[PDB]
Amino acid sequence: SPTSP
Amino acid sequence: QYLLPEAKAQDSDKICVVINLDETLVHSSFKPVNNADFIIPVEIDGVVHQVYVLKRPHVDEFLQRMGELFECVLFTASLAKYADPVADLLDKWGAFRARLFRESCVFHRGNYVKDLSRLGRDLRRVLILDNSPASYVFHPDNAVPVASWFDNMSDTELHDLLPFFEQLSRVDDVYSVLRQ
Ligand SMILES: [Mg+2]
Repeated sequence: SPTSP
Repeated sequence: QYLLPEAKAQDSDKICVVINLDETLVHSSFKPVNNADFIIPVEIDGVVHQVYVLKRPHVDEFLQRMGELFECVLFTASLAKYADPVADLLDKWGAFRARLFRESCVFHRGNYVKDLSRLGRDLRRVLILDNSPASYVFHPDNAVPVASWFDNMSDTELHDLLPFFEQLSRVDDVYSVLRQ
């Protein structure tokens, strides 16, 4: 995932 | 060496504040929504996905003020392909002196930690605003807690936090108020 895990 | 270069002359006397992105300033999803503030195309393995971003209430007034009070630095566990464009669209006042992404986090015990020690700033002059306590396990006494935001448009956390930051910007040692 490109967002914060 | 350190993740940040020396502070610019104008920011030398200011406390450095690390500010998280996801669930702190905005909330994003790949699930389509019609009231998104930003739509960011993120390419992953040749495929272009659309990320819908919602801004947290009062985020604009928050970032403008923090930008005047501290040497603000964006520190996120997200990838730049996502975070850099969001920061560009979000930070209209140039509050962010620098931006640090996943590569700059330290992966420790399954979690990406924002190791403030790698910043190159006097920790007595550093604060971190992150919605996830796991983000600052290495520096729990530099943390200014904030609840995770998703879509509650009635939220006023960022607004209500300003007076607090307002007074912290004056202290010589943040630990004196955060206990440490
Ligand atoms: Mg977060």
